[PDB]
Formats: sequence, C-alpha cells, structure tokens
Amino acid sequence: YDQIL
Amino acid sequence: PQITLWQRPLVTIKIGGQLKEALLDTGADDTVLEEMSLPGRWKPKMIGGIGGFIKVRQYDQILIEICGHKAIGTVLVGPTPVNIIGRNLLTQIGCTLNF
Amino acid sequence: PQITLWQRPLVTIKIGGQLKEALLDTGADDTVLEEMSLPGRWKPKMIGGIGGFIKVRQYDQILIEICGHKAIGTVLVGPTPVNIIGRNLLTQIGCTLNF
Ligand SMILES: [Cl-]
Ligand SMILES: [Cl-]
Ligand SMILES: [Cl-]
Repeated sequence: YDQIL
Repeated sequence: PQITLWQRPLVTIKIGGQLKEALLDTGADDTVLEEMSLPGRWKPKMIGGIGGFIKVRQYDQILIEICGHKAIGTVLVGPTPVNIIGRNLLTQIGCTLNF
Repeated sequence: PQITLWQRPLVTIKIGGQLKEALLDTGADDTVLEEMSLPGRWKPKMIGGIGGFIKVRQYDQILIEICGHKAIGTVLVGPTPVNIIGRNLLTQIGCTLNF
C-alpha cells in the first residue's frame, strides 16, 4: 500500500 | 542545500501561486498536502500511516516548486498533521540521504 | 553512504543483539520500533501521524547501530507498521538531506 510515515 | 535534522526539515513550497510550509519526509512514498483546491479531476487513494489508513484525493501532474526546484507530479490532498513532501517529488528535485 | 530515494530507504540496524530492518524517516521526530521488549523502565506516550495516534512505550538511553554507526537515544515501542528511525537518532549518525 502507499505508506506515509 | 544540505539540511541537518536537529529540527524538522520544513521548507517553503509554492503551489497554485501560494507559499506553504512542508516537511521533507523520506518515510513517505507520496506527497500529502492539507485541504486546498487544485485544478482538474481527482481519483480516490488509500494511504497508510502510523495511525491507520485514510482516504485522500489524488491529483496527477500538479506543478509545485520546492525550495526553488520545480517538480510536476502526483499530490494527494487530505487530513494530514502537516504538508508532507514524499519520495515521488523528493526524487524529482534530486534529494538523497547522506551520512 | 549516499542513499537514493527511488525506493524506501530501508537499512539494517542492530538493537539488543537483534538485527532488524528499519526505515530512515526524516518525517519522524522520534524512533519507533515494532513491539519488542527493551531493558529499563519506560513511560507511556502517544504519537501521531497520518491516520491519527497510537500509544507507545518510551524507553530512554537505548543504543542502536544503524548501518554500523552507533547512536544512543529514546526509542518508542508500539504498533507501528514498520520500524522507523527518526530524527533523534538520524542526527547522531550525521544524517543529512541533500539536493
Ligand atoms: Cl509523481
Ligand atoms: Cl533522544
Ligand atoms: Cl551536525
């Protein structure tokens, strides 16, 4: 998935 | 420039003629900006962060200038604690991590 | 080393003898590791990001090796989707963003 950390 | 990390790496970006502060975020695959209006159509996108998944709006081929470097690419818009510049645009401006 | 942002900047770290994979994240103020036990006392804390907040246990003065460079600092432990090395430890190894 598109991971925004 | 060379940016150290003692403070949050917040820089000025320009999008749609407006200046905004945004965080250079190597932990983000993509760029997520706080609610704003952008031209054209958007498509749905789910992103996962530290607190779970959220739904955002995806706008493609958007012009944005970061610390003076031009980029044109995907910008996601949704509820984010801060404007985030992710790897999709960090690569466009030639950003790397070094130590 | 010079690390490209074409892919997620995942590196090997060593903590408590254990070798692990972690994400170098300039967007994170602190380092957050997936559930594990660490020595010493800890105190609860809440951290937020995309998706909201998660409760973590805060351990101080923990030693970690990141790509061979030692770094000491606070390490938060909790339900993060991936181990994250934040600015509190990136500074210690002299990590910078460059473009
Ligand atoms: Cl893009
Ligand atoms: Cl610390
Ligand atoms: Cl320094």
